[PDB]
Amino acid sequence: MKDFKEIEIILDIIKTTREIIENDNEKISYHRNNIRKSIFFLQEELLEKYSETVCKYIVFPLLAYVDEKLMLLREKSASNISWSLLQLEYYDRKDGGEYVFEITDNILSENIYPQICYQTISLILHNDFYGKYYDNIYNHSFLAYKKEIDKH
Ligand SMILES: [Br-]
Ligand SMILES: [Br-]
Repeated sequence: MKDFKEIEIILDIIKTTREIIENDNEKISYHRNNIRKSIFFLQEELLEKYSETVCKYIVFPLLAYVDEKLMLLREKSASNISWSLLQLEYYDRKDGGEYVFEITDNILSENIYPQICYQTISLILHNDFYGKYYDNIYNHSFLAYKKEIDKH
């Protein structure tokens, strides 16, 4: 039952996202608000156990996943979608499509990390996080990251 409560929160965010995705700017704003409440509890709970770096490794990719799906909806949507980046509000950077795979390199290189690090990456990747690979999901490194992460 390792970090079960954290996992549920990450699932919930994935849900609040995949739902925003299947709507006007007052709905979006309410769900974003929920997401931010869920992030607050996720951080508070992880930081009782884990260093700041480990907490970031688990929460940044989830934010980058949410940002990516929202930016894509905002690209493909009939209505005007407004979305300030979560990854930027929380972690002061906006290069998530690259930095997630930098995180993934790190957790894959050293066998020091809690299992939730790998599960969080596995989840966003099973939910079609592409990041820097958006233009071509046939990329061999992209497929290797998936294979290697699930092997954990
Ligand atoms: Br949520
Ligand atoms: Br590339």
